[PDB]
Amino acid sequence: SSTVSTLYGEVEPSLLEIAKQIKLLICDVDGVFSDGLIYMGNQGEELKTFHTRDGYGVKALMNAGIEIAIITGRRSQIVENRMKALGISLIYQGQDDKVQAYYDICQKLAIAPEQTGYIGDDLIDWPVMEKVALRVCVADGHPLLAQRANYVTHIKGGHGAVREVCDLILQARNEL
Amino acid sequence: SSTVSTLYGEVEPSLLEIAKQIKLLICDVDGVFSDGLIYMGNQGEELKTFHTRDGYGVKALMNAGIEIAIITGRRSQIVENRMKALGISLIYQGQDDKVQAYYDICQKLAIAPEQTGYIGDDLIDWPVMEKVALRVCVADGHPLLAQRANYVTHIKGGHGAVREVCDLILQARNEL
Amino acid sequence: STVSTLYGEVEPSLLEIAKQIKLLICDVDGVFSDGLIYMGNQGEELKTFHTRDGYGVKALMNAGIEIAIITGRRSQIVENRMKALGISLIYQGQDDKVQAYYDICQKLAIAPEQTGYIGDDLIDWPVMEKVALRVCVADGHPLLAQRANYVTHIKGGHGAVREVCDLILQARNELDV
Amino acid sequence: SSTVSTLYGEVEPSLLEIAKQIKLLICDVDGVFSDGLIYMGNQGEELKTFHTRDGYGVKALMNAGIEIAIITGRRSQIVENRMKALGISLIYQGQDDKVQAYYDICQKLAIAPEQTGYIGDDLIDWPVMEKVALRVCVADGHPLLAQRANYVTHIKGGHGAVREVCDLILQARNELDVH
Ligand SMILES: [Mg+2]
Ligand SMILES: [Mg+2]
Ligand SMILES: [Mg+2]
Ligand SMILES: [Mg+2]
Repeated sequence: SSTVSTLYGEVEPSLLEIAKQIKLLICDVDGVFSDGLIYMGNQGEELKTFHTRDGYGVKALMNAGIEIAIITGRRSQIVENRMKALGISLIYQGQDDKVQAYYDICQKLAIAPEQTGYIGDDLIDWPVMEKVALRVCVADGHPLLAQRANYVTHIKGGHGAVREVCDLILQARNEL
Repeated sequence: SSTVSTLYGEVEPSLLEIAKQIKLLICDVDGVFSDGLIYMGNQGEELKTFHTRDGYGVKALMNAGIEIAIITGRRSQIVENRMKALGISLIYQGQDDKVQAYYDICQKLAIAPEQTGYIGDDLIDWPVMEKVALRVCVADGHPLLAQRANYVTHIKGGHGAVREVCDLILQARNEL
Repeated sequence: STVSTLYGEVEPSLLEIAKQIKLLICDVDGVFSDGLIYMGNQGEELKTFHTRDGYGVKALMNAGIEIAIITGRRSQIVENRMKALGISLIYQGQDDKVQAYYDICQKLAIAPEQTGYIGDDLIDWPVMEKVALRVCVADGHPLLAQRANYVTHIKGGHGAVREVCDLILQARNELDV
Repeated sequence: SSTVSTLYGEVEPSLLEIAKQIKLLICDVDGVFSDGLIYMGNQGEELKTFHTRDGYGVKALMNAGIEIAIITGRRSQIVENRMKALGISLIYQGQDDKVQAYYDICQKLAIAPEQTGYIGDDLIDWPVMEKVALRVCVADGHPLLAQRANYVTHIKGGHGAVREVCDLILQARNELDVH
């Protein structure tokens, strides 16, 4: 074939061409930054997990001048805390309609969809992904989303899937 | 046309026909909505996990007019909170004998066992499953239960097993 | 050559050992729990237990088989959970694991030949070597795994205890009573 | 073939020679002692996991006279609590650049890089690892670090990767028989 090695497997050269040119990466939270689990307690405690290797990836992308934004349907202090800690400021929570949040991001940043990527794990993510150039489903994402993606990560959501996509972009940019 | 492709594998047309008819889906909690773990704390705290992709599936079935009920042997505020959040009201906790809860559900809804499904992970679930049309064991459920089931999920309990069953019914209904 | 179980294949002589077990002794961390200690910034600590193990232990006791715990650590979380399961013979903070075993053997009048033990690390070996059914969980320490006469297929904290309950219950034709 | 069996696989005798003479083992925390996850709550609670069998290994090394040091980029009371429970004193947290902490450890203990090991899981660990003799990446560490390591653990970070390295050292010291 015509495939090129990554740190994680093989991709079409056409995908690296797309990845090279990304200036905006938008991520869902649950199932992408986390593994999709919501930890619930009898006193109404709620936890969520994030992976340490993802932080390093996001920071590397932003150091390269790539904007990062988050769009999620849930709303938590957890997400505010984590995203602020990673230095991500474009945070959209409580979104039933992810398309409108995406439009708001577009109007703020003025970045074209050909230069935008999105990492999702479920069907609610599809209306935005469909519009952009890099369409990522995490390894364990909904199989119907995985069918529609142009990159399916090797690493599971919440375990380094975000880092994998950061590494893909950096490799494409010849910075890794 | 021996089998019909789903998002997860291949099913017999007879099984999709059973799925198409389902008006009531009954689920166990631990090992089905969760991975079977109970997290216990040094001040008596308790956590349990639920998965975001399951939440989406359960809402989709309810939007389609299908009733959802829960039967669990344990009792927690966690389960009350999670089920109310999803809009599930038929919640049976602290049930050692699941058959009595099943009969109560049947009488409350006037829905026949031929239009009912049950998702279980252990032997206590079998007395209810044996009565109903769609008898699901989660992928990692007890292996004797898996042998008796007429559908074994591919996704593990607590990670989208419930969503997989939701998808099967929605596919069967031509709504996926 | 081997006999099938719900989980894989064993020697008939192992099933024959399992059939006559009257006492099953378990360590806790890495056996009932997933081997992790969840620690928080305000001194929170969590430990996990698995619902299919709970069911197995109750089924084993319903069948007339005694359950005891011997752990090197002391945990009130563990006291709470074992008491909830109906287990009464709980020995914690046990440096001399073998002395605890001796006391259990005496208190119940059950011989080592009718006893099994489920462990995950080397500190478990001094009690294990004394008993007939010597179990290491699937993801136990490899030195203990190579000494065990049954290595579970299911990982620690995820049904390994249930798997051993099932081995005994299958040997007795009592898997689903 | 020149390899020697361990409890986990095969290694070159050269690696056992290095492991035999380690006097200092430096570890990252997240992804090495833990599974790399940070549990965060709505009241700002934080949890981290540690594996029950790693303590026996760390203690066995300390009882052999081997010094243990910890260098992490994150900061938590969790890590203070866990490491103090092991009798470890050289705990460096909130380290953006791990090389400085390493130099400080060298100053304090006067142990040379040739007698030093490091267990990491990501690229930030490499500038210290590159300087020392035993260079461990955990099984599921970042693939670029795994390429650079001289030992890649079989067991995943947070599930006994630390214990595995302890066992390698004990085996090398002839304190742990492997048939
Ligand atoms: Mg999601
Ligand atoms: Mg269950
Ligand atoms: Mg243990
Ligand atoms: Mg790390």
